[PDB]
Amino acid sequence: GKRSWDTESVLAMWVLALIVIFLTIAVLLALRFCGIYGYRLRRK
Repeated sequence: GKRSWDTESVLAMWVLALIVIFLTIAVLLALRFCGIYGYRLRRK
């Protein structure tokens, strides 16, 4: 149909969404792992 939908764009959007999910999750796991560590010695 050559309408426009270059699945490349659709393909591209799920890659960006997944990058965001990993970092989002990464931070919470690390925030907590470091949270129980008292890591946050930094609270000046």
